[PDB]
Amino acid sequence: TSYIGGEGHNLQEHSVILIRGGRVKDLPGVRYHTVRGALDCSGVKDRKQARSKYGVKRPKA
Amino acid sequence: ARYLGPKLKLSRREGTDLFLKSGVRAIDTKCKIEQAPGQHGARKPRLSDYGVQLREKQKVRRIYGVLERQFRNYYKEAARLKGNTGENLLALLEGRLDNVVYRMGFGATRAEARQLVSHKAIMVNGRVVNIASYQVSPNDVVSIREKAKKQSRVKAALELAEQREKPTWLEVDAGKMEGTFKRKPERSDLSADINEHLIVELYSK
Amino acid sequence: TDKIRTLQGRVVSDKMEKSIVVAIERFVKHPIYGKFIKRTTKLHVHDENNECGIGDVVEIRECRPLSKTKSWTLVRVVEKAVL
Amino acid sequence: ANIKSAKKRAIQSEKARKHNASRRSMMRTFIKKVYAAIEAGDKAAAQKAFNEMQPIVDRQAAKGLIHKNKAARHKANLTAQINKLA
Amino acid sequence: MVTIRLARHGAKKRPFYQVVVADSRNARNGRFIERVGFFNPIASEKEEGTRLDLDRIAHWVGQGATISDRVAALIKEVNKAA
Amino acid sequence: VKAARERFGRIVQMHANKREEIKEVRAGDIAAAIGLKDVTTGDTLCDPDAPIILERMEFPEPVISIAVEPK
RNA sequence: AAAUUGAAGAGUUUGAUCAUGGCUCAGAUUGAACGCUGGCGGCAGGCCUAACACAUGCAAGUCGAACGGUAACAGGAAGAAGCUUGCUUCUUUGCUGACGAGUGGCGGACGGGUGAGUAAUGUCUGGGAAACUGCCUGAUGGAGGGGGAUAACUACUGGAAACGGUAGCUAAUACCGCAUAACGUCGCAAGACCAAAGAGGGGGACCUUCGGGCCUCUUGCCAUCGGAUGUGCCCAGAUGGGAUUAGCUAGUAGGUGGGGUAACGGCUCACCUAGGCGACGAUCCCUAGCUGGUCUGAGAGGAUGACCAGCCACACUGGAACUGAGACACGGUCCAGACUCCUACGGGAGGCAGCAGUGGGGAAUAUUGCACAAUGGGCGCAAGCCUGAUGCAGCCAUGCCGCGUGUAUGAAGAAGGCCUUCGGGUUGUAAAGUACUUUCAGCGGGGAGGAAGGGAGUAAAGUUAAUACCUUUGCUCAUUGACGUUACCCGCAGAAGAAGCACCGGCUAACUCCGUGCCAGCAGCCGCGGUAAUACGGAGGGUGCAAGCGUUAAUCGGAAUUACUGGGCGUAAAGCGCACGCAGGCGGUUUGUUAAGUCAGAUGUGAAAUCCCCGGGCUCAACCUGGGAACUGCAUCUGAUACUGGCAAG
Repeated sequence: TSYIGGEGHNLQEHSVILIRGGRVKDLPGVRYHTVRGALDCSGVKDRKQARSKYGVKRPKA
Repeated sequence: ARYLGPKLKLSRREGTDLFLKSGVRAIDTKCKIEQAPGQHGARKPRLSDYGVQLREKQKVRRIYGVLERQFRNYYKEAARLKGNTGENLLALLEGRLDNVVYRMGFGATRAEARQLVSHKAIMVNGRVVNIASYQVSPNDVVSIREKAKKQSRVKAALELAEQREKPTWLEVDAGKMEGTFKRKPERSDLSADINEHLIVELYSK
Repeated sequence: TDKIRTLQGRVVSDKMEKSIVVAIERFVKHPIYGKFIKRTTKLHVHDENNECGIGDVVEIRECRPLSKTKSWTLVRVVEKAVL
Repeated sequence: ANIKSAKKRAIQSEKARKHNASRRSMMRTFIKKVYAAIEAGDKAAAQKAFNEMQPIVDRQAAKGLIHKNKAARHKANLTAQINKLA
Repeated sequence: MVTIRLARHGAKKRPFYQVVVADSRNARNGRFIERVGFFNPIASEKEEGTRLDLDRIAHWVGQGATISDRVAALIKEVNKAA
Repeated sequence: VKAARERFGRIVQMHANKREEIKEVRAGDIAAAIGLKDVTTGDTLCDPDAPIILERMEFPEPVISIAVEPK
């Protein structure tokens, strides 16, 4: 079971993600997170300082 | 790297003095030097004991301007070598040529020095040197590239060095653009308001 | 003398001849803890004649393989279990 | 993809096998004649067999077909045995 | 059986050669029997780019060793018999 | 067209759908490169100060759709 | 001459406390992956997963100074033809360079890769005797003379092929017999016994079909016997986990004699005979290449074992042997096996756990590169050829380090941003303006080291059959770069061509406004969010670190929380329910003695480098490197006899 960080919804009712270890303890069973900026399940839309975790490319200029 | 963008500002966090931006009008004048920086500089500090230490390892890191990956190494050296660590570390740090040309007064701020070493205007033992950090051995010739005996950065810093500088452990000559680096520090030969025993305390666990 | 394999040992069995069974008690300190402690190394030695019995003390020396495990030959009996 | 250049080595070694095998046999039928000559029990016919063996083995030794200390072992063990069955 | 031949050590176009009595049928910085000298083909603005033990060489040759094509040329380089 | 640094790993010419060997490709030839896995049809590959994109781009769109699921 | 001050703590249980105790945290490390970003150079590393199949090319040859020989090519060349007027062209000639194939010689058993097996029937450490060993090297001794075969070639004849086959011929340094036959070989000795080859370079005289005997040197070859180096073997000690694995073992344990290996050995065997192993953990099952060493740590300890280096096991999967000095063969054979390929449809082929690369696996890992030049391996008389070892370059911020990203001046404190008790602070000398300068990058010129060597030449130490040949000291002259237009150096523009990432409640350095109102959303822990949120989302400001930064994974520590160094047991987890007692642990007190532990000493050993230390060099450093010292151990001898153990008497 993986938790999915960030807002801008989950994606991928039936496709491929990369997962990573890690708890968020208040749920039951979570041992994993998905890396939103990796493979699919798109980097979390918007945001401007918390970017590296949950990928957001340098916001353009 | 080369750590730039807002230079007396970094010093005002360090929250006493520092040997920066020393050409002209800076030393409380057109810069505020005390208070503290930013929007929450008017009120007094929270601090922390981890703070006082880390901020003084930073201070001394900033008065010589090196990076942590170098400083981690100078700590390694002070431990690695047979002499007392905190004192020896100041020594080990000082033996760097880029501060030496500065100690010669061939610049009057280190960055002036560091540029003319790196942009290849200095020669040590008559041999072309641009390694800025370079180990100057105790008893070495310092000499400056012929072409460089004339930059506004050279001439002005020579008069800045004039009746300012001539220490115990180097001796210097202005017309000849020359210096004799005498030795490295023991305890006595270098300081400022700096903490040495607090950093060894910090680096040791 | 000067480099030969010659040892002393306790005899713990004689039951088939020409074999003989010699048990060696060795001290070593246990390598982490200290305590000099025992392990008993047990060795095949050529008998030739039933000169040895059980509880005896013998001397054994290297003499190159004669049968499997069995490369030592018997020298002298110090003490014979006084049977 | 093919065999590098092993071919000529490959063929020779069979010719050589057959060649060895023949003289190895030549001696073998003789080694067997010696023990069957030990069983026939006679010193005279069996030492005559040993005397027949002493030229036969040694050239096998020299030319590398039994070589080493191999000759020697065959030579000796059987030679004495004839004497233990005088 | 062995050789006296050079072994290579150090780095990309500043190699140091280190001079070695070694087994014939093993790597040129495989296994070895005695280390018998040092050679630097970088002599540049330095001395001590050749140091070698004559006594060992002589030991090795009277028992039976070939000295290599470059090692015979280190002999040519040591120049103490001219 | 991407603006990326390339190597043409080796080049092969096609006879049937079997592979004939040449070792370079000059003007007015057709061929295949071996590997070189990133590129998509309509990409232009050019000299070190490249013609950047050639005109080409234009082909038709897909008339009828079906949904797929694997078994 | 180097050991030498690496032996931090914090938050969490309660109203609050001291304790007890688990969890989490700040450190260092990586063969790493990923997100966000990203300038240069150096150096170093790059499939850990499927040892999973592999397309394509390449990773092992070489001697014509062995031999029969003469398709090839090439040259010289006899004669012709065309005639050009002596040149172009033909035929034929091994004449000569030269050599495809073949016979035959030596190297494919070395180099390289891989870690599946295997708990050492190989390994690590020392100690062993029963042993073999091509070159190489030391010494002696010999090499006399002859026979036949057979490749090729050449005819024939099969096969769409792969690969043949039927027939006849010819050599050797291939084969074979013969001579002779030890300091050898077997053995009481008597006695028996086996060997080899020339070939080449040259010739200063002779013989002579100057074919060639021969003369002269080089060199090759054979017997013995040591050398050296390698390899076979052995014994003891160390080595992962389980006893919710406790009885295993008869070729097993031992002997006797025959057999056999290069050698001792149930190694094998027939007789025997009755053992051997095991709680000091056999056996069984699980897991596992080892070791130097790496990491971590004060140390002790713990972790760890293609990064390099020794060792060892493996070779499509499985068996067996050949050949040879060497193997049971990494590009051999044979068979079986699973899988694949040609097709001819009859029958045959093949092994990327070599190098590069494909597909498949997976989070994840490279170039179908340059070159024999240097180094070193191979063959060679040597020139020479051969080298996906080996050097480099290619490709990845994967690590480690160096170095850059202008520098100084510069407000009376500018727009913009932000808060604002609206006073004003801040962002900030930051910015603009100013003066100076240009590493690297970009661009033009010059350019170290790696180059040592070999060839051919006179002479000459010198065999000296004179001044040949050979041979070598030097001397002689031309002459060796894969990288590569490399470092390095000079010059020319310009403030220009170039900085990110994360963090700011406490732990933990650093802080506020505004966006939401149990949500949206953060969490390594503690927790926060339910109307003014220092957590959440963004703006300002701030801190940390930087060509990176963060994060999740992984080891150790922190952890004294599996404690030997260094814990505990009334109640917190914790003493057997009680006792006897076997094995084992432990031993009052004395004399003597022995000399196992014990300790000192000496000598051999602990590969290289690594670690550590003192030097040195690449503009430093990363790095690379000379010697020191460590190399915490074993070995045997001598020694010290208090202590303990042995042993005899109290």
